Amino acid sequence: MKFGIEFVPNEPIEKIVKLVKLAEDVGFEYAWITDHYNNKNVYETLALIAEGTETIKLGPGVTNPYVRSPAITASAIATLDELSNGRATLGIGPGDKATFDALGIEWVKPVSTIRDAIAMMRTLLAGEKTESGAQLMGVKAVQEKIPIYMGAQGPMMLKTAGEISDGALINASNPKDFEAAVPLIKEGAEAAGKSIADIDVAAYTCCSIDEDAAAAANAAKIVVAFIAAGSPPPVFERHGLPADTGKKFGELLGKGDFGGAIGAVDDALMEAFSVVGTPDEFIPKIEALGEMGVTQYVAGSPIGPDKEKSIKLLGEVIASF
Amino acid sequence: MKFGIEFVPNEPIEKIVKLVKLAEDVGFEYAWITDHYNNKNVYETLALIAEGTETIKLGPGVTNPYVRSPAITASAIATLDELSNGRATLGIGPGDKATFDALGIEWVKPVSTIRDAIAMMRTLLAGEKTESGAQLMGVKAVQEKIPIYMGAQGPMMLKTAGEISDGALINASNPKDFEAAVPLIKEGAEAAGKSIADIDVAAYTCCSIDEDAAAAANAAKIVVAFIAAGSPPPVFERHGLPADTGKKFGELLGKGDFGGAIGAVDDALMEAFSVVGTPDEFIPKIEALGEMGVTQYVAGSPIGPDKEKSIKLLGEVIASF
Amino acid sequence: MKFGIEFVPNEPIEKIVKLVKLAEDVGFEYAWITDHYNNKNVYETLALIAEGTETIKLGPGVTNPYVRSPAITASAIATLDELSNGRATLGIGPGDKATFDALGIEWVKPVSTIRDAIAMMRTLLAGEKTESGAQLMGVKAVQEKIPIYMGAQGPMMLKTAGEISDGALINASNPKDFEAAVPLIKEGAEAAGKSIADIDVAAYTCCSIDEDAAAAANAAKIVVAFIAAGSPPPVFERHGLPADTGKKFGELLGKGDFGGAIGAVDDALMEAFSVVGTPDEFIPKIEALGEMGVTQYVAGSPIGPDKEKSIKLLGEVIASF
Amino acid sequence: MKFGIEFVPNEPIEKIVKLVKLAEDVGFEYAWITDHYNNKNVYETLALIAEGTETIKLGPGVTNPYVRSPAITASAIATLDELSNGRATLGIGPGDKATFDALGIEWVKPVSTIRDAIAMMRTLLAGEKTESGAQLMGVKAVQEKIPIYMGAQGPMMLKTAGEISDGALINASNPKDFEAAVPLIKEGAEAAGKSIADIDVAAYTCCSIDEDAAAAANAAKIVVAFIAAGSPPPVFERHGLPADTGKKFGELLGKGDFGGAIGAVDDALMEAFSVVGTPDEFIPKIEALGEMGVTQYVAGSPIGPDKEKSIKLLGEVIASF
Ligand SMILES: [Cl-]
Ligand SMILES: [Cl-]
Repeated sequence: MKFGIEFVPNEPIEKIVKLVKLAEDVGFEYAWITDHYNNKNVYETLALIAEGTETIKLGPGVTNPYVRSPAITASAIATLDELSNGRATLGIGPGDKATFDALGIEWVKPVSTIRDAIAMMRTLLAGEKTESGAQLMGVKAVQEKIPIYMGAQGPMMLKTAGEISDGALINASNPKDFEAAVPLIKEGAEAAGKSIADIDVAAYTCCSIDEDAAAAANAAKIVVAFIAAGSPPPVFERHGLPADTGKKFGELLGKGDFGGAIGAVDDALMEAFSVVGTPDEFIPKIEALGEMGVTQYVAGSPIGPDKEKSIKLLGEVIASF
Repeated sequence: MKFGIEFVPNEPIEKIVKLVKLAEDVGFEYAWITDHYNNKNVYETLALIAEGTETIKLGPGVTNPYVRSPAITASAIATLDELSNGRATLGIGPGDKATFDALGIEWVKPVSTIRDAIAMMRTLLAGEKTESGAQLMGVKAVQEKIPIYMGAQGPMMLKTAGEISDGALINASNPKDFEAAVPLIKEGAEAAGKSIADIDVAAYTCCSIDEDAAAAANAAKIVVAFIAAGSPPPVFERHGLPADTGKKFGELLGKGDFGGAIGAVDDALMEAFSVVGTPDEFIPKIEALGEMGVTQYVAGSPIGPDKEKSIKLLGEVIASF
Repeated sequence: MKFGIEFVPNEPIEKIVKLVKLAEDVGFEYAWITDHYNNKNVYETLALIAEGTETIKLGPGVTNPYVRSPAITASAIATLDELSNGRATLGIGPGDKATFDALGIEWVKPVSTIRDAIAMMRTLLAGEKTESGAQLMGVKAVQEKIPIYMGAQGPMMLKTAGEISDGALINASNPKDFEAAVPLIKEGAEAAGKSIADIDVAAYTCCSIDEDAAAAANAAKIVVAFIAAGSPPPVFERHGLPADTGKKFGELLGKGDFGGAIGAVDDALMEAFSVVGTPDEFIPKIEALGEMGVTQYVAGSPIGPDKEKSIKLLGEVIASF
Repeated sequence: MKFGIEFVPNEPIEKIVKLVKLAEDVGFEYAWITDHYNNKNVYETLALIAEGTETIKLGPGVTNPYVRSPAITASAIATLDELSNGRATLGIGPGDKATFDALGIEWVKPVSTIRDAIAMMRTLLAGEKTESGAQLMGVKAVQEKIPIYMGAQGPMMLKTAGEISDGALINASNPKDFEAAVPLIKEGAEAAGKSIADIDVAAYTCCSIDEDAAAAANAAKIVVAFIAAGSPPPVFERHGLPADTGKKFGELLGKGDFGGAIGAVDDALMEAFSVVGTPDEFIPKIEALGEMGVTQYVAGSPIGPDKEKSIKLLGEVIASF
């Protein structure tokens, strides 16, 4: 089991740099920085992180092919690869409708757009020239092949991730989810003459760890609420939950009733959409994920009540693997 | 007269950082970094430059509204403003069809596209929400109003710059060009109820300074050949140069005959398209630019035979103003 | 040689805007819209064209001092200049007795009227106050000097154009016409202390371009028929055509026998009153006009069998200049 | 009771378009744009407004028969009618001596001049040919009969408005004014075999609405000053005001002492020449106007301290009707 950790560039970058270095120091192998126009620039963040670290792999988790030309993305990743001396990773996903409407961007066929974006980035990152004539000149990747992970939350994306990516960042925290997802990724990989062993199945989980299991659960509630809000009914179906649970949280979060949403979050939901608790509790859960194909466990927001402490606690978990 | 300097991110960023720091040490107030998908990401470069400097203003010179959503650009710029404690600048221009063809981007209505991008960025950078509902959350500009400069090489762009920008980055090095351009910026400024005094007129010059005039001239020739090749007929007429000049250089460069191009660059062309020579020779030329309305002298490529050495020589020049 | 294009606002304004946009895209620098009380309002048309274009100059071609107070004309042009960001032009001619009889307007001293009109508009557009006390208040020109072109089809108008205008819109398509007309403009320019080089001599031609020279010629026949019907004796004399040619076509047209008029149009007439043929044929004819002092070639009605196609063909022609 | 709103084209047209769209969204059914040579062209303004709206009726309020030939006005209205798909209206008045003096136009027989102008325009707008031969050809009205409103501030104009118009735009804000005016309109309509029910009696009021009744009153004072300054003796007598009132303000404004004129405006004047206050206060006032025959309430300048806000407030008032 490999470990990754997520950070949202909504706090001072100098602070994020220190936290990533801490994560590196306790054993995390991957650092994933979210990419959203309303937060700090993901590449300016990653660049400063690269300077403050030495071995952890880092990249956007995930960017998308719409807010920036895939060529600009390839260039930003190659630039990061040079700064980090070969530690860049590239996570890319379809993005979200809310964002694109606010940016006046047409959200046309995400799968094929991602497919085309990756094809172009593969070419550019390889130092090659695309049929259209695009080619990197003043920047060059260090790695022979920078890994490209696809954020995949649906069947077509999962199959596609198997076919063209090196990893899948799946927004899920429970074994049952990967029991359903991995097979799709495998089907895609085989179709491409690849093996499921070639794809790093990353569990992009809602993570909250603390000595106080109660405090841990409380810091994750708001995150789990949005997760539920954004999940299709067949997902609540999979976890033995009410098919309309998501809609419920949708309305609360919609109004802006965060307090009510938090209060609506019970144990059945925490169990379905997050990995929360004490260090000891994380172990069997991560093992269960591993048994379902997860090869990378990503500690996602909120990480814990106190990030610095929680990363230290996660270090204990990593030492157990 | 204020001073700016250009750097192309096609060499190690650590080196660029050292060069901007040096430019800062000798009196430059602005650092302009080029932005092209085929070179290193301009924001990763700018972020590091900010970390390695303390008072110099810095920003892309220039980015464009097509390769990245202007909302991403605003975010990149606000992130830089935070990292730099309010020293960011934002230069933006139309871009070039060649690049966009390679990237599969349609180059629609450049003037209105830039005007719309700027309106959106003004709002986002001000911390406000756009009509479309876009708003910066995890990042906030330090400056109340981050300066936006427009690259303007035509009448419509110059008037627009006077109307909606805080400055115009004009690729011209001779007084006669500004004698013709400033009036248009002034028409725009006045149409917007502003004053020509509210616009920083920046001569984005081809600069080549060296103790050895001949060495300086030689280093700039290839740049002058490209400048001439991309110059519209009115520019030549204005300088008393054959109307065909641009097409001649265009063909010479197009067939890879760089020797011919360089050989065709004479005293007349150097005089019209660059500021080259010894420190003592720079003084009068820059004063002449100031008398035609230029408020910021930008030393652009190649800067000189040796950048580090030339930055120090420009330091002498700056001390003379 | 600069290129202009003429459109009659008797078809959807929406279509006209797109065609002007197309013209702008292929290189035309001027758009001229006719102004007749019986067609769509020229300014509503120009205002929408301004919204749908970016760089092409646009203006009425031509209006007159009788159907609207020159002050109203000044305001309409200044309004257009604001909307177009400094791209307005003002073509104004004496008008014609037919129209003014149908409108109950006394065609009093046309030369003095157009002269006094222009003086008033010059003052108003400059934002100054006339002796009579008129002054623009809620509208202001962007350009420091909006160009005023005079429709000049006779000696006194040509001399006056040279004396007080920035250009002359001459309804002629053959070099012999300008051979005779330019000297008159020159006389006026010199009488005013100006030079013929200060006046844009625009050939307001009957243009019809197409791959098929036969089809091109056929589309212009009806237009030529009318031009002939309205041409004075020295014109037919100049082109070695029967002195009664006008009266002839005048009767065929005055009886709705358009089929007859068209059939009565031969090569000698096509040669004397229009520029028709394939793109290859246009080049020499346009250069021939330029040799006679024409500085702006205006492609006038019908433009071609298919306006859209023809504008594209004229684009090829423009690329040759 | 129907609602109209007035805008003066002395601010960017794009802004006016949005304000009219807002007005349309909150229920206004008519938009009136003033027409003076010293402000932006009314038809270019109306054309862009038509583009940015869908149901509100729009037209000049009011134009006159002196600055443009009635035939030009007819085609301008017909053009607007096509652009808005049958939403054009036509307001016409006699104009003012001071304006025509400045334009060197002979202000003769206003009553018959308007009468003749309307007859001509009804013929042209109907697509028919005048006795003089004038006829629209390249433009055609959409509405079977475009409404023509006469600005009527006196007995003859009111009578005439009843006889030949479809509505009267009366510059008055108090019920007492319409008590005196409507009967004159009725007399004129009956004389023409028409019904007072056929004439839209529009109160072209000085309007100022705001949450703060004081702020509202303050924004309207300067407007009221001019109204009083231009009011005939019978009006002052009607509102128990000094016969000197008019000439007293006329003198102050003539001195350029607007601060004084404003300070001279008391509640008595506000009450006689405007509709100011909070939304709740407008309802009874508009009801009172309705009882006197007013069929359209026009919110004229200043509309309120902040137009956008005030339009929203008027939206509430409209909601009550
Ligand atoms: Cl970026
Ligand atoms: Cl008009």
